[PDB]
This record gives sequence, C-alpha cells and structure tokens, in this order.
Amino acid sequence: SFQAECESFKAKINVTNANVHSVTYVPAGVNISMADNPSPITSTFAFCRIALNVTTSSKSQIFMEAWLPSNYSGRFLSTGNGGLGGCVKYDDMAYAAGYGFATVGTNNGHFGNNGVSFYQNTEVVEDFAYRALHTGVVVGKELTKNFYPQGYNKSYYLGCSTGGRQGWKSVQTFPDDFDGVVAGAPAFNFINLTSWGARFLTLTGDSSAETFVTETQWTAVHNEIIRQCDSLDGAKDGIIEDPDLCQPIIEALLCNATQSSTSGTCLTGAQVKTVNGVFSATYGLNGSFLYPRMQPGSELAAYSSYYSGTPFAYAEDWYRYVVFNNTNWDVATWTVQDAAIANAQDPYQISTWNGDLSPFQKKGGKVLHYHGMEDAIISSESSKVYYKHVADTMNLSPSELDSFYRFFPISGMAHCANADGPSAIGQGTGTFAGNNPQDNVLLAMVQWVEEGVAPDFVRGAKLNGSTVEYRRKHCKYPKRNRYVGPGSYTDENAWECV
Amino acid sequence: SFQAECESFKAKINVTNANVHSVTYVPAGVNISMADNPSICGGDPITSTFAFCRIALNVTTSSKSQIFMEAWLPSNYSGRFLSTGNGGLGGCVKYDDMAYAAGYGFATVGTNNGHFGNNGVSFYQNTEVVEDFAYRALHTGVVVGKELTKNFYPQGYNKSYYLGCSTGGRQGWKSVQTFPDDFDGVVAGAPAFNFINLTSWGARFLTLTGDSSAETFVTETQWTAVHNEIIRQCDSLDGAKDGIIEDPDLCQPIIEALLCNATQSSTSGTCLTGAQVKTVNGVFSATYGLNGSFLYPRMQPGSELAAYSSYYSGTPFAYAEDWYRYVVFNNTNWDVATWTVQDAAIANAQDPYQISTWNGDLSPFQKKGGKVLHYHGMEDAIISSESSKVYYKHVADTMNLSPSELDSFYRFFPISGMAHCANADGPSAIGQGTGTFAGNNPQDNVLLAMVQWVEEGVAPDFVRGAKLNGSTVEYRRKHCKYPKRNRYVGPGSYTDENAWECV
Ligand SMILES: *[C@@H]1O[C@H](CO)[C@@H](O)[C@H](O)[C@H]1NC(C)=O
Ligand SMILES: *[C@@H]1O[C@H](CO)[C@@H](O)[C@H](O)[C@H]1NC(C)=O
Ligand SMILES: *[C@@H]1O[C@H](CO)[C@@H](O)[C@H](O)[C@H]1NC(C)=O
Ligand SMILES: *[C@@H]1O[C@H](CO)[C@@H](O)[C@H](O)[C@H]1NC(C)=O
Ligand SMILES: *[C@@H]1O[C@H](CO)[C@@H](O)[C@H](O)[C@H]1NC(C)=O
Ligand SMILES: *[C@@H]1O[C@H](CO)[C@@H](O)[C@H](O)[C@H]1NC(C)=O
Ligand SMILES: *[C@@H]1O[C@H](CO)[C@@H](O)[C@H](O)[C@H]1NC(C)=O
Ligand SMILES: *[C@@H]1O[C@H](CO)[C@@H](O)[C@H](O)[C@H]1NC(C)=O
Ligand SMILES: [Ca+2]
Ligand SMILES: [Ca+2]
Repeated sequence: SFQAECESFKAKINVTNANVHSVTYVPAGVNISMADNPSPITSTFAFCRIALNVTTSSKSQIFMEAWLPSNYSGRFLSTGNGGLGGCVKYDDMAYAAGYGFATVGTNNGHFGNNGVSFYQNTEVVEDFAYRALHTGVVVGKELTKNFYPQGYNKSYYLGCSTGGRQGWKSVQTFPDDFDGVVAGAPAFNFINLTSWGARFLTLTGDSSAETFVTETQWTAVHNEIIRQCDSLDGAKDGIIEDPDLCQPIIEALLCNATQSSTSGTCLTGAQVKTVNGVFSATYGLNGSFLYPRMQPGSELAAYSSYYSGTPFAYAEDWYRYVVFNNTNWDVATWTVQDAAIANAQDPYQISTWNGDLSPFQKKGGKVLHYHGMEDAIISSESSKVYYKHVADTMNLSPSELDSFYRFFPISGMAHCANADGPSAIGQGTGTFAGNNPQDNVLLAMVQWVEEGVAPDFVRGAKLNGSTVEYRRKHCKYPKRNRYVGPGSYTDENAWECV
Repeated sequence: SFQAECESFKAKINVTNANVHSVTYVPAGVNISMADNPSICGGDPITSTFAFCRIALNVTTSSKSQIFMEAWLPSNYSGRFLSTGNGGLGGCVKYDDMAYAAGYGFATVGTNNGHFGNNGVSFYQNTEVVEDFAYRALHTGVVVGKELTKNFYPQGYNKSYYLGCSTGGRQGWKSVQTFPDDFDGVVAGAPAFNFINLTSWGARFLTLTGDSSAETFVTETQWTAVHNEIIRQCDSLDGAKDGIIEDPDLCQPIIEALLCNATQSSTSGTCLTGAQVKTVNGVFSATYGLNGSFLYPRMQPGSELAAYSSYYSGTPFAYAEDWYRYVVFNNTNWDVATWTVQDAAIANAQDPYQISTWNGDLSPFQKKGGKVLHYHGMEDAIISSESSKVYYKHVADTMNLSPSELDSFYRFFPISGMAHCANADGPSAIGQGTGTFAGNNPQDNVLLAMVQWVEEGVAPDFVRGAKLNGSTVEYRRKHCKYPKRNRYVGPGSYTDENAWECV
C-alpha cells in the first residue's frame, strides 16, 4: 500500500549531514499535525510526510518538510517564507500538495519571524538570503526521486512577500532550480525595502509628535485619496485600479478656520508634510534612488504596519543584528547614512535586484510575477520599477520579455491576501477562486510550462466569504486596465487593457 | 495739453541716483523707436495704439551696478501703476509687455534687470550686478516708477500691479515674498523660482543625454516617438482624446513600450535601446541631492517637442554654465558637463540674495491686502510645471492655510495646452500678454482679472483660455483653480467648455 511504503521509507532516506525526525503517513480528511510548527488544515488528500533537519554550515541548519502525495502528478514544488521567518508555510504546502505536487518547505534557517538568530551568525543570514531555500529544493528533489520510481519532470515555485523575493533569487541566481516560478509582492530590493520601513517612524514621530498623523486622520486621508483617484480608471467603484495615476493632493485636508485637527477630519501643515513624505520616493546619499513611494490606497492597513508611531520590527532587527551588531541601536535614529552602510554590506546579495535574467530565459524557465495595488507592507511600485529594470538591463521589449516573464499588477488586493476588490487570483488557499488556469496563477504556470499557453491576463474574483460577486481580468504589464462599458464595472468585459 | 506736459517734464524730474536720458511724447499709430534697445536684445518694431509720455533713464544701484529703465505714462491713464519684468538671464526690457499694459492705461515700467543681454557674463566678478538680477533692479524700477508717476499726474496712482512670466514670474514672486508693499496685484506665470535648483536641473540634462555621439543620447526623431507614445498612454486620462494631456500629474509613462523588437533597430529612430530608455526615465525623474534631499521635480511629460531644443540636444545649457562659472565657482573655464549634485549643494548654500525665491510664508503680503494670480502651462519645455505645484503646496503647508483659505489672496491655475509663457496646441490664450490675448472679458484676461480682484473684490474662480487659429477663437476652456482637476465628462464635445468639470 502507499501507506505501508510510506511508513517504512525512512530507512531508505540517504540525505547527507541531515537528521530525519519522522516519516509519517497522513490520510485524507485529517487535520494535519503541527507539533513541529513552533508556538489546522484539513487534508483533502493523502500523503507521505518527511520531516528533517539539514546542516548548512558549522553554525547553521534548516528544518524542512517534504509532502509526497499519493495522487502524484510528477511535478515538484517548493514553497517559501514570510517576513524575517523562520516559519514553514504549511498553508501553501497544503495548497500545492492538494494538486498532486511533491511539495517542500523550510524554516529558512531559524525558527521565528524575527532577526535575533542573525546576531553574530552570518551563516544563518546566508541561509535566509538564499541557501535555505535552495537546500530545500536540492534535498526535496533527492527525496522525491528516491520515493517515486518515475522521479519528477518539471519543478515549480510558489511564494509571496519574502517568498516573492525567494522566487526571484531563484530566477536570478539558481535558474536551474525551477521551471516555473510564481512570485508575489516580492521583498526584493531587500535592503532598501528594510530601510524604507525604518524611514516611516522618522517621518511620523511617535504619537505625541507634531508630525504624527492619527489613525482617524489616516482614514480621512484615505477617503480623500479615494475621492481624488477612484474614478481615474473610469469606474467609480471605490478601487484605485492603477495607483500610478494617483498623485494625491493632501493639502485638500488642511483645516479650515472653524475646524481643528483634533477632530480627526483635517490635518495641520506639518501633518500634511508627513503624509507627503509617505507618498514620496526615498533617496540616499549622492541623491541615488533608494525605494519608491508607498502607493496610494493602502492606508487603512498601513496604519498598522508603518504609521502608528512605533519601531518597525523587521528593520530594527536587521540593523541591530546584521548591519551594526548593536543590540541596543535605536531604529528611530535611522538616516540615509545608515542605509548606505547597509547597502554596501548587502549580505549574500539579498538585495535580489539582478535584472539580467538570461540564464533562466535560455533554460526555458517561466516566471509569473504579481503584486497587489493596496499593499500596505511592500509598495507595488517596487515591482514596476523591477520590471522596467529587467527590460532595460536585458534590452528586451515587453513583448520579448513575455516569452518567459510576465507581470500582473492586481487591483483590489492587499499584501499576499485579498483586499476589497477582485483580488482572489489563486496564489494560495486564501485567494482561491477556482481551478480554470485563468483564475488560478499556480495552474496557469503549469499550463505555460507544459502546454506553452501563456497568461495574457490574471483573472481575480471579489469574494464574499465563499461566493464570487464578480471577477476582473488583470492586465499584462505595461498595459493599463480601463473601464469603458457599456456594461457595469462588475462586467469583466466592460474593461479593456490598453 | 498732455503733449505739452510731457515736453516740460524732464526738467521737473529730480530722483536720487537717476540720470534721465530722454523724455519724449509718443503719439498713437507710430512704430515705437528702439534707440535704447541694444543689438543683443534685438535692437530695432511695435506699433503704438495709444499715446504716451516716454521716460528713459539709468538708476545707479551701487558703485559698480546700475539699471536702465523706462516709464510709459499714457495720456489715457487709468490711475494704475504696473511693472513688467524680464526673461532668462536678461537683461532686456520686455517692450511687448510694456505696450500690452500701457494700452490698458497703466503707467508702466520696465528695467533691463541690471545689465544688457540674456546671458550671465555681466555677473563676472560683480556681486552687485547679481544683486540687481536677484531682486534689486525690479524693486528699484517700482520705487522710481511710482515717483515718476506721482510727479507727472496730479492724481498720482491708486493700485499697483505686476505682470511677468518665466524669470518674470520669479520676479513677481520675489515681490510677493520680500517686497509685499510694492504691488497690490501680482500676475506671475511659469515662475523661475526655486532658481538655483532650476538652474542645476538644467545642467543635469546633458549629464543624462551625453553628446550626440553617446550611447545614452536620444535623437530628435526618437524624442518625437517618445512624445507620441506619451500622448498614446496619457491623452485620454483626462477623459478627452484631444491630443492634450490636461493634467500631466496623472501621466506616469512607461517608456519601455518603445524598446526595439527583434527585427527593429534604434537607428530607425522609432525605438530605443535600454540605455536610451534609462535616459528618458531620468528626464522624467525628480532630481535629489546630498543627504537625499529633494532638489527639483521631474520634467512633466508632454513637453518633448520643444524640450529637445531646450535641454535634450546634447549641448551645454548656457544659463547654467554662466551661473556656475560666474557665480558659483568664479572660474570662467568651469565645464558644465562635469555637473554633480555636490556642485548643486554648493550653489544652494550660496543662494545669493535669496534668489531661490522659495519663501512659503506670504503673511505680510496677505495682511496688506495683496492678491496674486499664478499660472503655469502644462506643456512647458523650459520650466517644469510641477515646480509651481510643489510651490503651491509649500505655501499651504508653511502657512498652515487650506486651499480655500489661500483663495482669499493667492490662486493658482495650471493651464492645459500651453507652452512656456506662450500658446501651444490647446486653450492656452489667457491674456497674459499680447501673444496670449483672446479678449477683454476678465475671465479671459488674467491682467484684467487681477484688476477686478484688487479693485472690486471679485476673485477668479477659473481662468478661461482660448485655442486660437490666428485671431479666430476655435474654442475655450475654463482652467480649474488648483487643486481641482479638469475632467472631460460630456455630453458635448471636448470643445464645449461645459462638457468639463473641476473636481
Ligand atoms: C533544526 O534546525 C533549527 C534551526 O533552523 C533548530 O532550531 C532546531 O533545533 C533543529 N531541530 C529540530 C527542529 O528538530
Ligand atoms: C474647507 O472648506 C471648503 C469650502 O467649503 C470645503 O470644500 C473643504 O472640504 C473644507 N475642508 C475640510 C478639511 O473640510
Ligand atoms: C539602494 O539605495 C542605495 C542608496 O543608499 C543605492 O545606492 C542603490 O542603488 C539602491 N538599490 C536599489 C536596487 O534601488
Ligand atoms: C533737486 O532735489 C534736491 C534735494 O531735494 C534739491 O536740493 C534741489 O533744490 C532740487 N532741484 C531743484 C531745481 O528744485
Ligand atoms: C545704463 O545702465 C546699463 C547697465 O544696466 C549700461 O550698460 C548703460 O551703459 C547705462 N547707460 C545707458 C544709456 O543705457
Ligand atoms: C573671483 O576671483 C578673483 C580672483 O581671480 C577674486 O579677486 C574675486 O574676489 C573673486 N570673486 C568675484 C570676483 O566675485
Ligand atoms: C513591438 O511588438 C509589439 C507586439 O507586436 C508591438 O505592440 C509594439 O508596439 C512593438 N514595439 C515597437 C517599438 O514597435
Ligand atoms: C535645492 O536643492 C538642495 C540640495 O543641496 C536642497 O537642500 C534644497 O531644499 C532644494 N530647494 C528647494 C526649494 O527644493
Ligand atoms: Ca475605480
Ligand atoms: Ca486629453
């Protein structure tokens, strides 16, 4: 039986410098156990579950899992990580393994979503920057070939945020790891992203500062952005389809004489200047471009991530434990000088900004990149600047890039999750809205790789719990989606990519 | 008789530091003579449509500086005083503007700004000539002009006005910011304020393009392809497919669209290399300096056809070379191609006589009842219109006044379809001079709108402009008061001004 062959496979495993913790059989219809997930998902499929550590240096190691389904498709898949973790993405493992992929995930070289394990340990950094992900691919392919007589044919990657960065690190630096890569909201330009995150507190101050903008004021700011910008795409639907067109004039919210900013409905000049800073690109020494602006429209959730007047953990950790080796360093004191030090350091090219994709192109790889337009954690503009960087570095036009690299801005989408629009594009269980390839980016990538049928658009649904209210076809960049009618803006065919 | 009064005036003038060259009566219907206009400013014509008394004089401003100025005192006098301004690094009296104003009956002045010619060489070794250019020539012309006007007319003058664009727009804003008592009403177009960083931004273009042989260089034909692609991407954002980018802020063009395909070569002029697209992206990028500080906004997309000549042609930019040679470095051999942000930091710290003109606190002018109407064309190839928008926002946030509060005394109107202080292809003729004249209704004539605002309290809620075919008005549009955006909504054609809404 599949089960019996699983439950005695441990003895066959031959991975070097590794410690196999368990080999278990997981039937369909159980909540998958999580005792190895540091301080539930119902399987709809059976699989063989291998958990192990792999040593990656004299001072570092990974934890990883491989999920080898009984209903195996002959395809291998790696998931990735989030933040500064540290945490296997079991949700995405289940998503992929449900489609019959031999699926792996690693902890990225440490446990927990924080940087403390980097302190005085450059090898744990090297794992975070590239090596943990690639190790999980190498070991996962070994396990998969050992378990299934037929081995695997094509290899895929699914990940968002840090996982988006990890997919792009694969494309740029390990072209042979994957045939098809689905990379969302990527944490590439990583050092400058991290700096940009630190910059927010320097602009806002703490909650007592004259520069601070309250949450109710951010809501007013949000509403005024919607007013100025919603209709630019042609549809008055509460959604900024393409924030590039939105260049908001926040001075519209300066208080009139009968109003006080304490009411939350208007802002002072100093407060407006904070908000303008949020909506401005960050430049460094010598006037070099560091990071784009926050795209307008992400305000509600961006209050939680960045604007609340408290230190941004990821940056605090990165600067304390990687940049400066100073556990007491006060992120509020961040400056562009600090950013220049961090950039010079760029450990293991975690920047992940190589624009020359030729090796991956020439080996026949395909990469589908997306980013949400309401992203409150990683500005979508970063992904558009990256696309331009690839085009200009390779000297390849968009229509030439389309042979191997297609990028889809998603309206109405948050950070690796739904927002309030047609965001459910099938990048994971949380964004699932069907199995037609046009509706599911994972299955679109299998179609592109195996049948040559390339995504011209990425269709997303606006869900109400489980019900599809409407869908929209998100355009292939650089085309812009515009509402033209004659039907309602809920009619996908009332939109055109131009 | 007026003519007799003119003929007896020279002997009556007695103004400190003034040497009066001539007082002449000029009838209507004659070419206005140009003996005192040097070759460098075009020498010798404008035909008068009004009679006036013409006073030409020099006024010493230091031991080693002086201005030339004129005052034109019309016989059909309205009781109003007006000063014109200058252009470029000049140096030349704007006689066209003087005739524009004097024909409305203003007692009108202009000065040469402290030297003759549109170039910076009179700055060589002479800070006093720089001071004249930065503020003091214009102000001296006002003080001396008011004295002459009071001396000549029994009734003196009542309100005082300013009309200027480009350098002249900076000059008007310098007045508002630093000489609030000079004018009651100021009409300031496409201003060369943020002057140091404007000049630096001009120097930056060659650093991006290289010369005509560089791999970074984008040819004129390529710039036309870029232009057409920008119109493709951006025309319809305002609602109207009319060939005009109504508000370039919405236009964030993706130049990568013009990367060559595999059968195409950039030598065609129709597509660009990666390096060439990077050049264009730099043109459409803001300039930042040391410590990552904002220096100057991007060039607004849409100005490409004329901006090839002004900036993109692979040749040093004269204004900036002269400014850095004679003012920043005091080295006549300095090579502008070597410009860096460190050079711009030096220049900014120097800021001679606050020529930057960036003061955002207009409280003194507000408190004395002054009004300022500011405009800028959206197709400006010389001074990016974004500079004016950044300035507006700077005033609001520095004064802590909302737009509706500022509306009591300071109103700003982006003008679509307009070039640098001139008509382009759209409804640009707003009455800021002879060259933009489209009638005398105050809503169509910004000079007369200002008279109405100061004297009757009726402020401009919009500035209407005309699209002219020779002297025929094809159509008009009401340009919105910033921050509102003009959007085309129908039901009429985009030529129907009622088919647009300010939002
Ligand atoms: C596996 O490696 C991790 C660091 O990645 C270490 O925390 C852990 O102790 C190791 N063993 C496990 C998870 O059983
Ligand atoms: C200020 O008043 C104007 C004119 O009534 C109004 O349009 C604007 O929204 C007001 N501003 C605030 C912040 O409410
Ligand atoms: C990161 O910012 C630095 C300035 O500190 C700059 O040198 C570098 O180009 C930036 N990198 C990217 C990829 O934006
Ligand atoms: C010219 O003005 C000076 C100073 O006020 C005065 O001394 C002189 O008498 C005046 N000349 C005549 C002819 O009035
Ligand atoms: C007036 O001053 C100018 C300098 O601004 C000088 O060049 C000229 O010689 C002086 N005299 C005349 C008649 O223009
Ligand atoms: C310019 O340099 C000269 C020496 O060549 C010096 O005497 C002068 O003070 C400097 N500055 C000027 C002329 O504004
Ligand atoms: C390159 O080919 C594409 C697809 O045919 C076309 O749309 C695009 O305009 C072409 N690019 C150039 C510069 O002509
Ligand atoms: C001019 O650029 C400099 C860079 O040294 C900056 O300090 C200054 O703020 C800029 N001024 C304006 C008005 O943008
Ligand atoms: Ca919308
Ligand atoms: Ca238009």
